[PDB]
Amino acid sequence: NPYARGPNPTAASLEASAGPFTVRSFTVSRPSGYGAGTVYYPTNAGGTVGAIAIVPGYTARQSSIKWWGPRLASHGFVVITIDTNSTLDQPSSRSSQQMAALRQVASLNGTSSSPIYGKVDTARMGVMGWAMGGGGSLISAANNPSLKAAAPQAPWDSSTNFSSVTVPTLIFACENDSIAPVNSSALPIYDSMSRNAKQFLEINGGSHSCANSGNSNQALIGKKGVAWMKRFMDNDTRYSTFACENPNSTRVSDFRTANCS
Repeated sequence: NPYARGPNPTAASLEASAGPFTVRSFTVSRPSGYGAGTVYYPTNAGGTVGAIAIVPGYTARQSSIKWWGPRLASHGFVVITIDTNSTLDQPSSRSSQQMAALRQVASLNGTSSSPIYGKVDTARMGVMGWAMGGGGSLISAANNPSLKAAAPQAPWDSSTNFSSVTVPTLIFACENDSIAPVNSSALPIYDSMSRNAKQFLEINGGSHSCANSGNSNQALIGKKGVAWMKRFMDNDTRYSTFACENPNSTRVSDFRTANCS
């Protein structure tokens, strides 16, 4: 597998705060099409790596989803976390901005003067995000089927029919979400997808911010996010077991998966 990076994983290595690669980061000087961004990247990765763009929810900023930057980058990805043009941007706008962030990562990859010149395989991209940013990630996936993976958290959109999504999609849900309730939001969205590899992981007792920075379930959430991205973005079947497993955990109140391998 030409995309495989790093050593064979274990549950403990995936549950730790960081993976095997050193992470460097920089703030984007001139954001193109979004408000602000921070790029996280691995050093001495052993090859080009995929890129992931992460967008927050309504009223929120990078801080809400920042943990994923070093968490994912340390396992071999270039990650861009963004602030939107406005904190009041809706899901469609968030999707457009998420794609603009991936675009800028691609721009930086091809620009001789950037720190990440030649570090990215621009044909391998992923999308993540929280709440309206989760809805945005799903819209991105629906409109851009070449994306290799999606892993939104506590997603919301005004529509729940995401049957057009063919991208491998993992949905993190928060059991006690009162903003985007699981039964009216995450679950119907999940249930609408009939054409892809998909997964649904619901966090026991979780509020709407249960997958955000500083959360108490980073061991599990981070393991699953990294495993999903590794399996689908890198086609790395060393991660199939972790990507597909139904975790035996009291931290999980519901688990669903389909077409996973």
